[PDB]
Amino acid sequence: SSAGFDRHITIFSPEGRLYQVEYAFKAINQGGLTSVAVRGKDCAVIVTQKKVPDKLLDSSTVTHLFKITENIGCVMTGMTADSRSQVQRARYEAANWKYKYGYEIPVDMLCKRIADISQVYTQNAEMRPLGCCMILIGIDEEQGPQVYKCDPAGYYCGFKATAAGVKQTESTSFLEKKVKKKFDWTFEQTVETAITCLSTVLSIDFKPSEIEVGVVTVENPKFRILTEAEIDAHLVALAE
Amino acid sequence: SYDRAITVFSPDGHLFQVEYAQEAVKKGSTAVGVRGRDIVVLGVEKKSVAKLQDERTVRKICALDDNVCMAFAGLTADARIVINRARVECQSHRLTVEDPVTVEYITRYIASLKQRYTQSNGRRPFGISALIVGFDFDGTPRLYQTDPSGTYHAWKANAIGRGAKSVREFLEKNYTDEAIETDDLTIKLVIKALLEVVQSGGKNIELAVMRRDQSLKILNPEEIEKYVAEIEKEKEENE
Amino acid sequence: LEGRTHIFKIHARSMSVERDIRFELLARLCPNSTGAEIRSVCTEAGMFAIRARRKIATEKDFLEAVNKVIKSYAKFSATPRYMTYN
Amino acid sequence: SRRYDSRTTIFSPEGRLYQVEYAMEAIGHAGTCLGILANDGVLLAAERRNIHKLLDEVFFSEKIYKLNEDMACSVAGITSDANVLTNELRLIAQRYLLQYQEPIPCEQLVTALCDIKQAYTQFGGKRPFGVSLLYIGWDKHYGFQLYQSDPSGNYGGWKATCIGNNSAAAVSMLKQDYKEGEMTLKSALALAIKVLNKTMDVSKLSAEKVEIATLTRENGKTVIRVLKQKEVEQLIKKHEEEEAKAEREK
Amino acid sequence: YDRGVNTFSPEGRLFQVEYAIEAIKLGSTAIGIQTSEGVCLAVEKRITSPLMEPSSIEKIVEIDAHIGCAMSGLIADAKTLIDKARVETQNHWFTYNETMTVESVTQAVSNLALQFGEEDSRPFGVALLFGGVDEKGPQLFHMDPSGTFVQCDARAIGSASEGAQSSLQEVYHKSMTLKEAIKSSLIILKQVMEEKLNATNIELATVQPGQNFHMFTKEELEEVIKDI
Amino acid sequence: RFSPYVFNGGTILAIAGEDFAIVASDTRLSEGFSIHTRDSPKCYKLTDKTVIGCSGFHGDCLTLTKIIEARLKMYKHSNNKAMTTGAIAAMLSTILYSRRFFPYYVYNIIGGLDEEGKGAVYSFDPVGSYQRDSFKAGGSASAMLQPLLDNQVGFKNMQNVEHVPLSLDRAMRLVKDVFISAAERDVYTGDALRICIVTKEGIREETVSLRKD
Amino acid sequence: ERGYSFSLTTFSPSGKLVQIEYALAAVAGGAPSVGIKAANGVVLATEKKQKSILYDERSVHKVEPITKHIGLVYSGMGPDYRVLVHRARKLAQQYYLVYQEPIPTAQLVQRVASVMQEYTQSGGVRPFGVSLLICGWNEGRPYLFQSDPSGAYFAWKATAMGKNYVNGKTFLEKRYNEDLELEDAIHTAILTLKESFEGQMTEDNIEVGICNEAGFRRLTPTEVKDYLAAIA
Amino acid sequence: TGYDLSASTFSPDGRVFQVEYAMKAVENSSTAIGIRCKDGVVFGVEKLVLSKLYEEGSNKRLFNVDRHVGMAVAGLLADARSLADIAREEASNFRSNFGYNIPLKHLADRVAMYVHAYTLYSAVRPFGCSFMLGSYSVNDGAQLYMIDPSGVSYGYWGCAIGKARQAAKTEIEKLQMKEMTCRDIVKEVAKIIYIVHDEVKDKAFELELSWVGELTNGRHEIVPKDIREEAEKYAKESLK
Amino acid sequence: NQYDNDVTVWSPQGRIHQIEYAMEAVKQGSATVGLKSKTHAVLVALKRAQSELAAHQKKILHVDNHIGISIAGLTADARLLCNFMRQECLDSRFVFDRPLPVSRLVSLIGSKTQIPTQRYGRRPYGVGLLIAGYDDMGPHIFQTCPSANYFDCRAMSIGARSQSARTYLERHMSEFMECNLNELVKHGLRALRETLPAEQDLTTKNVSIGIVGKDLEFTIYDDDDVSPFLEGLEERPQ
Repeated sequence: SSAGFDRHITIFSPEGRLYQVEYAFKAINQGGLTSVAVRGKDCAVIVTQKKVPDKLLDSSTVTHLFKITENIGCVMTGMTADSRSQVQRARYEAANWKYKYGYEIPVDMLCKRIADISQVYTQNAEMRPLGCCMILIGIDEEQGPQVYKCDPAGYYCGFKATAAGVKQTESTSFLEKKVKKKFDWTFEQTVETAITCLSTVLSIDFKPSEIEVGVVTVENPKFRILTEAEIDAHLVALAE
Repeated sequence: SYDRAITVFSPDGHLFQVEYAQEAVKKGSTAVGVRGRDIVVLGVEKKSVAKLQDERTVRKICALDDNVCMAFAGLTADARIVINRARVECQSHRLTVEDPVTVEYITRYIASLKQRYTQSNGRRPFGISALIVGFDFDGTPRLYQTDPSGTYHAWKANAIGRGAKSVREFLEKNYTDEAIETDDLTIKLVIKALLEVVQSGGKNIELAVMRRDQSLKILNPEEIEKYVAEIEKEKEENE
Repeated sequence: LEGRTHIFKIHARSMSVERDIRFELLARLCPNSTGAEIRSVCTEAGMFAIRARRKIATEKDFLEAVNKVIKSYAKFSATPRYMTYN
Repeated sequence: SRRYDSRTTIFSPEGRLYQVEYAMEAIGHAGTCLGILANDGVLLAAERRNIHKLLDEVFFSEKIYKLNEDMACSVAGITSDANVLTNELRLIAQRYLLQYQEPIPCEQLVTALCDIKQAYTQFGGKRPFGVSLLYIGWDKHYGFQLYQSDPSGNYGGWKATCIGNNSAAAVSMLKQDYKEGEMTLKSALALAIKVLNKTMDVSKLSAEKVEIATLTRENGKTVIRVLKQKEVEQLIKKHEEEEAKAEREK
Repeated sequence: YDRGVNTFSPEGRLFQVEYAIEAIKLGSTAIGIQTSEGVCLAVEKRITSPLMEPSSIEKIVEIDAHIGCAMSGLIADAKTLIDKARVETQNHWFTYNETMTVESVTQAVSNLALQFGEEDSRPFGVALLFGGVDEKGPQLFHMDPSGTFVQCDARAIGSASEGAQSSLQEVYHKSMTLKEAIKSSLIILKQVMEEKLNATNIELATVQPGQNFHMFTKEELEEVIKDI
Repeated sequence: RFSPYVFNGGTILAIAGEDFAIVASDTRLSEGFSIHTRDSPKCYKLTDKTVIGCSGFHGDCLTLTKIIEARLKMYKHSNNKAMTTGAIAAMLSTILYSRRFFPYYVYNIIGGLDEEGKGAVYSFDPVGSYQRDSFKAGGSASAMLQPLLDNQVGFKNMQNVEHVPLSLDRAMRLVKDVFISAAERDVYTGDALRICIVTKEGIREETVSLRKD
Repeated sequence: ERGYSFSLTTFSPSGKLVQIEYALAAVAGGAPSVGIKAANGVVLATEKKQKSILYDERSVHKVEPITKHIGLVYSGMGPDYRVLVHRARKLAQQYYLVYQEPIPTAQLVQRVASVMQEYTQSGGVRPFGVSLLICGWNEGRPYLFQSDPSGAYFAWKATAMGKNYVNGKTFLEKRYNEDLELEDAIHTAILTLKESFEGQMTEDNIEVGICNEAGFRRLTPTEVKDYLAAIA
Repeated sequence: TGYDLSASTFSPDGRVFQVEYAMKAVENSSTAIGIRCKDGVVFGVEKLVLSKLYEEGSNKRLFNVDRHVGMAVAGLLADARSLADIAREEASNFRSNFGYNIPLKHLADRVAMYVHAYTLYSAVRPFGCSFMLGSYSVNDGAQLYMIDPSGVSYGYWGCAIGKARQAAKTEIEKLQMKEMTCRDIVKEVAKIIYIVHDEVKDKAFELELSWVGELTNGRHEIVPKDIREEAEKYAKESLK
Repeated sequence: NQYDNDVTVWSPQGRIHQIEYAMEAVKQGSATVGLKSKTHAVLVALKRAQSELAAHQKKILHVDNHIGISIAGLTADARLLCNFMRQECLDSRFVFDRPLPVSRLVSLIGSKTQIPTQRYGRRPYGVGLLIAGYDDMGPHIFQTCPSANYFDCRAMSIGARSQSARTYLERHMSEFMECNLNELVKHGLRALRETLPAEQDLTTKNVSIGIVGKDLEFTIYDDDDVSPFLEGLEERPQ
């Protein structure tokens, strides 16, 4: 099935399977980060946790969440080396978009760029395939809520309930029958299920300082980085 | 461009795929030549023609100038590149220094170009060799050789190709200084050489002759039977 | 460069060395000889000797077949001992 | 980083380029072509690769492509890898027309393509061309010119050519029926028809499974003629019918 | 284990270069001698067949006016270095108006000796013997393929190299004259030549301030042959 | 627009003696009606045995002098010796021809100890042409200088002219006398005069001053 | 970067390209795809089914038309599909600049397969496993074309791609005869969609584009449920 | 075999050992640390002296970028000078386009782009050098950051590198991140580094100091070791 | 030994054997000892050759007025960085018309040798330079290695058994900072002659000497220049 250097580079097997980027699928589990995303009717929620080695860990560098523009923001998983560079590439694509085009970005074409970028790097195996997973939200008129996730395989897909990571198989499988059905989605309802899906694998109910939770609703379209005060207000609101 | 090592120096004293590419010349057809003060001659065999079609375009001897004759061995592709490259050289030496090309100037180009063609990476050496036959200016003759490493050397007579030691051993009769006192003796010398070299004969034999300023001429399969008649009859005359 | 003369003197008392046969003449002509072939190198004189009826051998006899037998057997095989352990 | 390439350019322990052998096998697999003697005309014959009857076949000639108005070429090998050389040589013959405003003698044109065909061989360890193609046409000097391309760089041109392992059995038939002028275009039609009858294993020698083309010299037309299937049907039917009259020796 | 062709050795040094240093041992034999009257030299043409033309094979070339050179092993690559260095000798005459010094041929050749690299191409197996006479008198110089330069009163290359220098160490002295250097060297030359001595076997290369060039001329070498 | 060619002043006088050489240049740097610096010697020593003069644009002479001395260490680290006077003149000509498209406006005179110790005087032009002369006078004061140098030094324009070589100090006091009468018109020649005395042992420098009014 | 660009995919001892054989294996293991050229226009169907209920057909599409009058389908991976589509959109302007007119069907297949065959000899990777189906309507007679990784393209009325491409085509050989209409082409498109079904007859499990001589028409799944509900 | 050879080729575990080989190569380096109080950031490095080896003060691992920012490196010394010089001249680009101090958080992004890109390409390799980045300003504040051969941009209030690392930074938690005054924390960390990083193995060693903060008014230089001799003025009595 | 393939691949211990193999050729060079006092510096090297009549190749060669150097490693690459060193000497001699402090210049040599260590197909350069230099702050003695790690020292050595010189140096070299030029020279051969095998000289033409200072310009000293250095001492006790 392997001829020469095939095992170490990217070509197609007898079945046409890639050997290198399937290692990139297990390249996400470094650090044990789990990011879940629940997009409601008028809102979209992101939830992620962190690991703290000791008290010297800085609270300013805690945030793993990234913000594309004032309207739209991102969340990354896997090795942080590929995530910080791929986010800076999203900064370059968004700044060049507003420059030459001069209007709002659908966030769909940004995910088209990153999907082709990670694919072009998957093409030639002499540069690192960049197996980091790209997850965003979106805000656009007349389309309601927008959430898009650019996978390292080179394609972009995202919807109301979508997530990627190590333990997302369990949680999202529960979110299959849990989300719909008929269930209507408010602000505190989408954030609640964002906690319950974390309570499926973990159920630690730890203080809000550990989670990194973004949320964006459409009243003022600008996304805001959350403060632990309002999450603590939602933590006592989810305890019955 | 394209970076890679063509061949590397082995402690055995020579490269691998270059000096072993001499076998590509060694497996080629038999080719010889004889310089002369009156007429210069050469020869080639193993044409492998179908005899039912037109073989005139597979001819193994071309001319940069009417006074310059190109005799090569090995595969045809690298030979055609040697043709066109030497055509650029003979034409550049036609533009500059209008008089025709000297043999030392064309051998230096062909040999050293192939050498610098073996030097830079991403360039595979030619699998061919060649030997020049013609007449130098002011009536002097010429013959030289070419090497895969691009070294040129002048012999008294040209014996190369398949069975180079066999034809050179047959040159024992060619070592005579009386050869050739006349053009008929020169063609009779090539007749005895072509009969001995190598598998032959009667069809695949291909040659030509040039005398002084007169342009080279390729005889039809008519006088070739006449030279083969008197050469085969000479064995009956030697009894 | 030297010990080949002893590998050519392993044939010293062999045969009867013709008075004009010279070691250094052949010893300087054979790089990377090991001992194997160059023992038969002096031996392949007796090969063509018996074949050509030659009563004893002259150094010119085998060195004709030596430059052959080195090249003829170095055409396909250089026996890259340096490569074996590298 | 030097161990990744397979050294297709670099010489081989066999004393010759090793990839050229597998190149001659690439053209020597499924490729079926031939040539006919040229007397006041010439024709071409090949094998249609398509066994599916639902296909449209709206492209007219399948395996034969027209490089010039008065000169075309047969091709055998990978389709698109040959199609790259079709437009390439078409542009080389076009830049010659862009130069002299006059057609191109095939001699220097074939040697030019041979200098292009050696590009993948002589540098970079590139994959050599897996396509070997024929040549037909007419010139002011030698009249009808029928040439042949080789992967080794030679132009093997003959007025009767062979392409493919199955067509290698026709060479004995080519020299058995061999004549010169003598042969009419019609005689070459029955000659190539019996070539396919001996070589091609198709029962009854179906006319729609093999490609046939012709050429004529007209003033100043010199038309390269693509033929309808009507005359080929009756040709091969009249051919094996003449063979039914050729078995009367018993 | 072929790695990069540029890889070092654990001993160590460049793999491919040292392999070509051993390749020098199969070249022709040439011995230069430094003498106050002039720098002489000679080489064996190594006739490969009685058909060989004598003037076609020369192992000694002339770089500058008074500067000579010799070749070893592979030829055409060195022959390119010959005329390419001559361009630098003419560019030396451009600004400096005079002949290039024999010691500066080291900087004109050995500096560019091996520039080879995979990107932006392969080393050489030829060692050069630099003869000449500069403003300070006769100078005999020698360089290796790797570019390392050393000044030698007598230097031998090719096959007889180790054997010729080992034998010539005794016969050489500071008082050696020109004619004595020529006739005492051909004793070693006739020992290191396989073929019987003739006019086509060996050629002489000499450089003198008052007699030149010279080089050397034929039919005089035969007069030295009868003086064997 | 901006004119890169402008004359900053300066004057060159070089006399080649038998075993010596006498080079002189004015220290006055004058462009237009303003005097920039009263000491600006245009004669610098490339080596201990050679002193070159400078004229025309200022920065071009300083750049050219530093480039010549920059190549001296290259030849020094190459052949383990300094450059000969004739080699400096030819190399300078090749440097001046490299700019032949858009060259400097400069006039130089090279002088010092040659192989035999004689003085050297070379006539230079921006295009890099030159030859060996006995005496040359640069600058704008060359009007009446050259005819008088053809008289005393050149030995011409004389009735029944005997020819005798000139001593060391005779040409010295001659240079002091000629620049007094040559400063009556040209405004570039005046103030302090830099004198360079080239001898077999070494090269010496002195200064002679004129009224500043 | 490196910039090797060597040809490393080479000839097998049989003369073929083993890597392209792996490419056609990726096409053979591809999603079921079919299209039908009959009479007025061409119909495209194939299949798209999400890995779970979390995805919808309203945003991401497996079928994106190359032009308003020219649609396209394919088999294999989507990321490389949108790559060659991106090059197809760019190449469409290189044509339109000189012509200032729309483009014939086969005119795309010529230059796309040339770049694809160039990408074989070129270094890096190859055409991969994406086998594109090009269709369109020009000169009154529409067309349906398909190429392979090696660049070999053929013309026909209808074909099956992906998995079970031989079985579905043998079913289309008996069903399709003479000529068919757009409604009949969609009808037997439901038949070849019911071959590997899975998701036939349901609007959200398939997407139906249709080419016409008036230009290509891409209908939402709503019209897919209109014609087929009620299927056949 | 040999999945770890090329940096652009993954391994069955989902990473590249070239980064891992460079990680533990930094572990052989001596002490490289940093700590930031409210008033500044303290730096120190322990020099290992094999024999003499040479004069005092030569080729110290403590380097400098701008007046407000400096380098404390680890691992290979030459490539440390390399990335030090690259970040050294990089501040001149921000100083040329703008003219004020370069933010250290986004200055580490440049080194993140350099180190990550060198892990991307197969031709080049990853650098086996890590280092510490710290600074303080009146308009900025105290920011300490840590970059390793993997190209991770992150920071702590204090951190350690070398053989003794986690054991060296453990007791550092006694020193507060804010309330402490880094002027006195000089000798406070000096007692830790003197006791930790056991010198019984190699008896010959040396200690360097540096600082940056408000007392020097945003100036990064070496707080004098020859003045007050604060290093061993205390720590000699700390181990007994 | 597939982990030693290229400089790109790191050893299982996180090292590169290519640099280690280049350190071998540095140690295979001749024994040479540079040194400096508080005022003036002296550097001594060893000339060798192939055969008897072959002239001993010179090691110490002039670079800048205040810069003397030793050498070892490949002479072709030595002259490559030697002419490149001349390009560095003309930098400040042209722009600033004054020489270059050697500390920042050797750091640029480190960045010059950094690129051949990183990219594929590029090799390090064996360098035996012992660099003496003078800015206004006094002498500098810098060792050179393919790893481009330089030590500013009062003395050091590179070559065969060059550590035995340092063992004889330390207690003596602490008092060698006080001494003036003359004895500071023969302290160099008080190293070399111990690093040389005890069965042979230590001749006139096999030794290289040079002296440089803040107010003194560097010059190559050999042959007759070694006359005061050889006399005045005694042979080593057997």
